[PDB]
Amino acid sequence: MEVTAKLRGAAISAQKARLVADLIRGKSVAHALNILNFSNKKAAVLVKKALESAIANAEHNNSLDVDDLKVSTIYVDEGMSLKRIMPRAKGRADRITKRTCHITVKVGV
Amino acid sequence: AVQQNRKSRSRRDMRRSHDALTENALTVDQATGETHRRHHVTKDGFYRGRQLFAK
Amino acid sequence: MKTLSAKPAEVQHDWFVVDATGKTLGRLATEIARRLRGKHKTSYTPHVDTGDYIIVINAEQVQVTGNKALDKKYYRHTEFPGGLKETNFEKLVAHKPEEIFERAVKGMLPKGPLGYAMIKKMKVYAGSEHPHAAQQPQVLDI
Amino acid sequence: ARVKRGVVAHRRHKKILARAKGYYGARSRVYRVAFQAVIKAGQYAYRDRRQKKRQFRALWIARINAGARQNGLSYSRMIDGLKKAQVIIDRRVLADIAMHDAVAFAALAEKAKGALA
Amino acid sequence: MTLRLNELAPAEGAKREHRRLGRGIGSGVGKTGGRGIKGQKSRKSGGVR
Amino acid sequence: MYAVIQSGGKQHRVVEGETLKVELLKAESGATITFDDVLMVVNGDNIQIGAPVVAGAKVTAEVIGHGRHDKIRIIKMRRRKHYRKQQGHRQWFTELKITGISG
RNA sequence: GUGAGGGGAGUGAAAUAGAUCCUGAAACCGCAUGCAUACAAGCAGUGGGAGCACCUUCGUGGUGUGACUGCGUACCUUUUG
RNA sequence: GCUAAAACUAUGUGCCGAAGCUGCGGAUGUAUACUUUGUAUACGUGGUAGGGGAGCGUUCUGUAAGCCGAUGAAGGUGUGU
Ligand SMILES: [Mg+2]
Ligand SMILES: [Mg+2]
Ligand SMILES: [Mg+2]
Ligand SMILES: [Mg+2]
Ligand SMILES: [Mg+2]
Ligand SMILES: [Mg+2]
Ligand SMILES: [Mg+2]
Ligand SMILES: [Mg+2]
Ligand SMILES: [Mg+2]
Ligand SMILES: [Mg+2]
Ligand SMILES: [Mg+2]
Ligand SMILES: [Mg+2]
Ligand SMILES: [Mg+2]
Ligand SMILES: [Mg+2]
Repeated sequence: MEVTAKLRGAAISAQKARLVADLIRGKSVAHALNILNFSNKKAAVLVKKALESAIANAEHNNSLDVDDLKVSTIYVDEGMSLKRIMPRAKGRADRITKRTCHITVKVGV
Repeated sequence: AVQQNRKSRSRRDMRRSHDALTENALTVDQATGETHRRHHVTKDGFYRGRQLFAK
Repeated sequence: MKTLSAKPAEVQHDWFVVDATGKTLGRLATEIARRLRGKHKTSYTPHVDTGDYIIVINAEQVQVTGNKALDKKYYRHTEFPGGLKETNFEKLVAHKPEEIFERAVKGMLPKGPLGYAMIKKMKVYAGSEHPHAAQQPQVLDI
Repeated sequence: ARVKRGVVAHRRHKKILARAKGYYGARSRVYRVAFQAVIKAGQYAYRDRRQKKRQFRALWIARINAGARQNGLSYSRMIDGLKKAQVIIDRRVLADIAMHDAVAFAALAEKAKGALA
Repeated sequence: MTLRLNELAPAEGAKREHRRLGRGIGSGVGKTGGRGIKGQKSRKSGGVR
Repeated sequence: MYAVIQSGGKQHRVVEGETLKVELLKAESGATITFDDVLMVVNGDNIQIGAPVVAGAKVTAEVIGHGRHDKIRIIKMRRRKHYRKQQGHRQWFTELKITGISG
């Protein structure tokens, strides 16, 4: 029923990517692509890459037409975060966490 | 100043409930027949019957 | 389990008319609150509203005993630093009897959503005529 | 003979957390709050098992009073008459009849009034 | 099946379980361990000659 | 058509063909029990208020079986006093089926 | 993007055994379904309780939510408290 | 909110009112009587610091060259009792 596509290691936090992922949930593939092409967010290119991968998989493996496809489900999961040390004033040090997220997109119909 | 207690996830989501994004104004061009931002020049160089970067 | 509660969908409310000319405020208010909460019916339940609708006629003709016509004072306070308004019973019943009856009945009713729903079933009119003629209210003694 | 505290502690925590399903916030996730919540719920149940009888008796008395005043009497006078008429029906059945069977309650009130005279 | 290694038991009253302090509320010993509230006798090595 | 019977130190309003639960009784399953102490009998409009007891009225029923209710937890605790305890309880009951209210 | 990553095919008893590789829990974070929630004030529960949605050994039954209502100011130490 | 009171003085009938007493069911400690002698009987069963009694789980050793187990053990996760 659902053709899936996963993108792991997006080098961006999940909180910043969910804002973009909420825009295309439930729309058609053409409308979603048009929305993602003319946006200025950073996670937009990653979501667009994942959506194009899902559509290509649906076309090749399952042999589904592209005009009937729509964004059925989409979500973002947390990933491994890198830990670094930042020197503060008066000899103190803080811990910085570079966050990463995975994107999952399933197109249906 | 710093908080005296934790902030529950309910209040956090209630505050974040105003962080929704919005779509842009995209229209179909009359000449090229391609989707483009309204009042903006198409990526190929065409706008309002005129063509920039003549090739 | 045998003790049953009133179904809110099966409760019926009937309209009554009470004339308030030359009656004491306290006794009339207690009777109105009692008949408005629903203590007179055998299917009374504390968590369901089973009262009746009460329409008060001739609201400005209510009377109080003793010297309470000039000594009974009503206070309200706006949360501004100096907003303590005080009025007398005479002027208040002269220009707003509905506030008098609403205060008297709300003071004797429960405090909560059920009390807010019960207080809406009471209508107060200064004149001798009421617009709720379509519901066919029955005259009540007191 | 080294003993590890994993299995039994996990099982105790799991039982305590399962006994507190449906609570709000950390009362359903954190063990430290769930334990206190379960203890407080137990105490409240112990107290309400006593309060319930008083609540239901008050309800029965109110319904019987409503019925008696409908039949032209009071609760005190009707109870006194029923005690003088050698009737030993409790307040539960009286309230049930007053709510359901009007003519039976009218007959009971008539008998009580006749016994009072 | 009598007179086996799993059929022998001591006489009644010969064996007892030793007291363990500080193992909960229901154990009876409790939190302090039978020493009471703070004092010289409540500390470790608490006792006069 | 209903009756008022006494059982287990309490009073019940019974109608013919009804299943109820009363206190634990020593009567074995499958046996019949006849209450000869009826407080009130209502035949719709014929009202018999037997103040001490309705003379000549009996209610016959059958014993379905015996059982126990669900578990109830009793918890006692005294704050900052180092005292708490727990207990369980399951109350016994006997199931009766009203067969006849002849009388 | 000749990248990372993923979907097919194939090996394998097993690929949510794919090299961040036995089993793989909790705190923490998403998605979907069911119910409740935008005129009513507080240790967030407890005793009652209408309705709604799926199950059925079709009930004076089960599983979730639960408007309305009486009562109710966390835990441990130290203290006369 | 209350004025021949819903205030005060005296008196009489009723009623409400607690975990008090009684009604039914169940559990436990002590003491006596019984004709296997474990069912009755009476008194009891709030409790910190404390003293006494009885038990539930985990690891290892003998019983154990025994018993269960790929027709699925240990562990994890729900349900019923
Ligand atoms: Mg002690
Ligand atoms: Mg001291
Ligand atoms: Mg000492
Ligand atoms: Mg309002
Ligand atoms: Mg509302
Ligand atoms: Mg509840
Ligand atoms: Mg200390
Ligand atoms: Mg009582
Ligand atoms: Mg006692
Ligand atoms: Mg004791
Ligand atoms: Mg061994
Ligand atoms: Mg062994
Ligand atoms: Mg298996
Ligand atoms: Mg082992």
